[PDB]
Amino acid sequence: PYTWKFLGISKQLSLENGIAKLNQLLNLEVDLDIQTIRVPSDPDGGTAADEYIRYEMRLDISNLDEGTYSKFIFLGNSKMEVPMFLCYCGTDNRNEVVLQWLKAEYGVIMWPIKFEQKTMIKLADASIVHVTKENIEQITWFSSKLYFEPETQDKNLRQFSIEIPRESCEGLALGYGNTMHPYNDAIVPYIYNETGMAVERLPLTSVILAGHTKIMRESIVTSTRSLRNRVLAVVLQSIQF
Amino acid sequence: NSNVLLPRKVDSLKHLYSSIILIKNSRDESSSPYEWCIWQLKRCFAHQIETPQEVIPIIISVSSMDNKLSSRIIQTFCNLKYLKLDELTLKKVCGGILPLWKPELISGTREFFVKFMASIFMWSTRDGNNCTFSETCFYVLQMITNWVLDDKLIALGLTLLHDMQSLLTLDKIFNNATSNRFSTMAFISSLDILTQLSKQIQYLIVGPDIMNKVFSSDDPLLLSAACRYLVATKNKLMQYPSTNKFVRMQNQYIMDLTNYLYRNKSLFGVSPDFFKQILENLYFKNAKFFTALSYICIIILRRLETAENTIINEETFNNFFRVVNNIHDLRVKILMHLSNTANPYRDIAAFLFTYLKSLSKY
Amino acid sequence: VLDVYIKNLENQIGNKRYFLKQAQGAIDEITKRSLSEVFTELLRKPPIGFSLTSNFLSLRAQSSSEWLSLMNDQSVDQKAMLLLQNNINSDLKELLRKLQHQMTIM
Amino acid sequence: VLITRIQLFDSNPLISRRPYYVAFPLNSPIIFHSVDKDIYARLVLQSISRTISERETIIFKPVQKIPVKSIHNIMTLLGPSRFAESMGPWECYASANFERSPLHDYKKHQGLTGKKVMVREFDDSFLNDEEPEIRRLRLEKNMIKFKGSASRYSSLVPIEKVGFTLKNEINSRIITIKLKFNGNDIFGGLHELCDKNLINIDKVPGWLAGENGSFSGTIMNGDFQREQ
Amino acid sequence: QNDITQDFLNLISIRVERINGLTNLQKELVTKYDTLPLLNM
Amino acid sequence: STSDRSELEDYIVLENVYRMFGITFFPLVDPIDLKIKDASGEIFVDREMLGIRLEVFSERTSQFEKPHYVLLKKRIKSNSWFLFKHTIPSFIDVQGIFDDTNGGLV
Amino acid sequence: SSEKQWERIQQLEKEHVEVYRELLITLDRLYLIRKHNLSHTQQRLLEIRHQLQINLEKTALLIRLLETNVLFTKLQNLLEESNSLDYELLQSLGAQSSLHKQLIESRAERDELMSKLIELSSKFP
Repeated sequence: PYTWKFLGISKQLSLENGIAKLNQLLNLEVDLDIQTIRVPSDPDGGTAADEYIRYEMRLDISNLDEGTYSKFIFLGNSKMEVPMFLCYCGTDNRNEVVLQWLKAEYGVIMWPIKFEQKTMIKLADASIVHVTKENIEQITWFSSKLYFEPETQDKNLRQFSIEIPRESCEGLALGYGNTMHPYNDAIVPYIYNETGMAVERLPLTSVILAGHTKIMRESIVTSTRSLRNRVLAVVLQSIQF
Repeated sequence: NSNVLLPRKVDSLKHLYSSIILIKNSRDESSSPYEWCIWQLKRCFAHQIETPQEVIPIIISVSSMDNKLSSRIIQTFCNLKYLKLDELTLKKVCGGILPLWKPELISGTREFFVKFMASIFMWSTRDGNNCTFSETCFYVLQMITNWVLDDKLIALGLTLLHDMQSLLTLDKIFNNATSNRFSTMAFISSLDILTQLSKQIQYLIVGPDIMNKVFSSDDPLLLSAACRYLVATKNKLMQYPSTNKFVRMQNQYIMDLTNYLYRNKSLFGVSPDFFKQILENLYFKNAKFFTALSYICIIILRRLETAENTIINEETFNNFFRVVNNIHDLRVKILMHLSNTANPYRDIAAFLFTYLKSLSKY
Repeated sequence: VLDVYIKNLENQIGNKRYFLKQAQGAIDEITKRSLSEVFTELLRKPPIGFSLTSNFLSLRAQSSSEWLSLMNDQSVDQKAMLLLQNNINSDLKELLRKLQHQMTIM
Repeated sequence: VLITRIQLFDSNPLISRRPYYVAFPLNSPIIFHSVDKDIYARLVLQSISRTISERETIIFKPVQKIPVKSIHNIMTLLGPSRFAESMGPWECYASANFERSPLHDYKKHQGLTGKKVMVREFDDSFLNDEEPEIRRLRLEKNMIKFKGSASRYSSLVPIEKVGFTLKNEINSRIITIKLKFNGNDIFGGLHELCDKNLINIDKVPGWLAGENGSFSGTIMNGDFQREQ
Repeated sequence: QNDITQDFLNLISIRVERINGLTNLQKELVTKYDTLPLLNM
Repeated sequence: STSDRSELEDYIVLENVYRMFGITFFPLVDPIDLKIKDASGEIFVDREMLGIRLEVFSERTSQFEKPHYVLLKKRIKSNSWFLFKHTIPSFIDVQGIFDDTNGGLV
Repeated sequence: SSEKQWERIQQLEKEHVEVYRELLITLDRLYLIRKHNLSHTQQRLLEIRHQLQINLEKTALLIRLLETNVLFTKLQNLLEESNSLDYELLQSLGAQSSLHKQLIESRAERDELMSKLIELSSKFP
């Protein structure tokens, strides 16, 4: 139950400097690892516009409560138009004082990120691609429950949902062929072929998986604390111009 | 301070923050509110913001001055690629950034302005009825309004005015069959700017094809602004010699305009055999239509009929025979009442009294 | 009284569309066959009016009303902007005078 | 119809119960009762099932589990009526507004007059996205698919809740999906969403279009069947 | 020069059928979008 | 189209004299399964449908009543009709009669 | 029950004048091509000829109709209500021009004061 709100960052910045000012303003100590991660480590990427620099600003405090526990997962790239962004969870006041420090010190522009429909489709595509240590991408499956909430005259059709079980999802994926994108090449053409409801134009609200994640239009609710690399890669790719 | 997002967000001095940072910078290049302005404009264009109305007037008010930020905004925004994103917000920012610009960097931006005006024209024709293209013509004409106020950038202004007027006079935008008044409003604005130039470079003549097209339209506001321009260039051309066939061209213009107007009898851009061909195709009555304007004459005739107790053609002569006491003089009285008052369509009466000396004593 | 007008208007529409199609086909046939003073000779050569007058004047009325609403809204925004700009200019002039005073005092 | 109000009592003088309604249509084997699940409801329904017979025994298997709102709606849906099975795009056959009797004129006949139609598209030309006659014909096409021939969005009957299930079969794999709906009038809002060009009407199947209304059942190879 | 010439160049440069009682079955089946009987007599 | 008009009028009055029998088999096609074979652009019908037009003629008012329609659709894997969408009111049992005729398979 | 028919005949009138303008320009193009087996001025005099054709058609309509029955009250109310806003339009244009002149004066004063303030701030430096 870690609702990940998302905010934008205007200018590319390093984080190794100025962190002592945050320590002096906060009277705490935080660890900021520098993970130079790279998406689809399979060699069909060219090693260009595929790498990112992740700054997991943890707060190594007493973990007796999860609502006061708040990570700060960052991302960046020195090649795109908007280079960086962050995402924060929890309900601490330290989130407010650290966004105060980020607005005050480096002089950047913050704004919340609203989600599209194809962005939510790509996030549901990327939140199931699991990375193992043997340099390959194994794909788990979840009984996904899509959602819609349109507005009609006199509240005719309030809300309606499309639920797909796990074995059916795996059958559609194995029947489409071998690809790393199931939820944009197999299921959505199947729903368009058998129902005619194009889910790219219908108003999405909550692409919900089987207790694993819960992708929304304003936030992402998960079950574990960590967020995967492809998820933040798709989010950073989405907010470009 | 350094938090720019809380400074110009929207303290008695809170209205004066950006000027303080700009004088504390010694500017010359990319400051902090410059980056905030361009970033908020990009965020408003890419639809990444919920409400652009809480940001856009702040952008306009901080960017109405500061010519370098305005030049960078017009240099890196006025293109088709940001035109195809959102035409409303582009309309707002070009209404806010253009009439206060007055560029003096290179003074070679003629090709850039005609390229932008051609690109927005190609996009407004690619929709085909957009009611959008004439708004930026109004704004670029209000920037022509301040370009001619200084001694600098006047030749560029007049050649851009000629290019804009020749581009605004296509029948895809305005025509008497099925069109609007937006191009007419932009054209009367440009003609008013021409009057303000002529009242105080041998290119004041707008060219005879545009002259016959602005005379040929049945738009009364456009015709009143046209004859206003004609009396203005009469006042500017009276102190010029009658050689080189341009003063004679202006005489031909006012002669053709009087041929459309009260004076009868001829080459009004086309042979009178073509007039006889049309009048033999559709149809005493050969000259019963020589001068939607006559509804205003009938309405103002009913208005002046209030001071007394109680389709100008030969039927009006029959109605006069049914019971001043003429038909040839009621038009002169209508022109006199349009002359003396401060009601609009004043310039047609001003032209009819400043020319055609046999009727100037009315 | 209107149905016969609709009927002859549609008949004229079909007649003019057939004339357009035959004209374009004839010119395309001549151009596929192909591999001054004539324009002057063209210059010497050559349910409609009420429909065009009604359509033209109605769209003129709608466009003039839209132009008036747009210009009134932009006029009140530009007037509020001019008011706020002049107030900021007056406050900055007062701060300029006080800064000149504080420069003379030091 | 015949509406029967059955009221019951209890002794702590007499504390009343909730009145239980049982609606008999005149000539139909479908009997409506008010929605309850207490032991008094089962007692009243079982007593009616015992006393209506008098010659040979009758049982009451329930045909639906989701309640519906009004008595006009349930009468038009499941009573003795011509709309009892068509209910959807087949609503034209439940009113016969397309044909006349054989004793009618032949000059005013659809074979002789001809109806204005629009050429359908069968290639995938929907995912890549003016002429008001074609716009009127598109709205007429949506009116044809979601209703009969020709307010203005609400159907004949408002349906509250519908849950579908599409069990197709590709390369010997049973691929199930589970559609669920909600709201006041489902198929009217679906016609409204199709009217805004969000749903490609060329690929809307019959069961989604509104036929077999208020019936939430599965689909096994292209033919609807209700659920118990 | 080139600007006025380019402006002059830019200025100079700038299905529904009705079925009946008799028809072939392919042209009827293409436009068949209603749940009505076939009108081919 | 005058001789074809008279031929179509004779066809329509022949349809009328056949329809005076009472039990007619009008052809039909469900517009959802109009699949294209993609071999020449032509359209073949996937699942055939056959509509029955029952029409009872009265005697007192001496006119035809409202005709009741029965629609049959062929199953996808059995080559036998199953009763798709009938319009008969429910006091006349239709599904049991369709199960009773010819042992269920038609 | 006249509003739907009136908007239908409005759309029909727009389509009619569209196909009429297309007919005129394609008859001109037909005479241009078939008269012999092309410039901005030539096309401009052609559109001038078209504008004169529509103007004579307009005044022929006016002298045939005007020079309280059916299909006549629409034109009368149209000419009554179409020409009552020109004074307000010129009022709004004059207000916008005066607002632009005031903005030019304030921007010139602000830029001069900005140059003087950056001079005084370089003196402060």
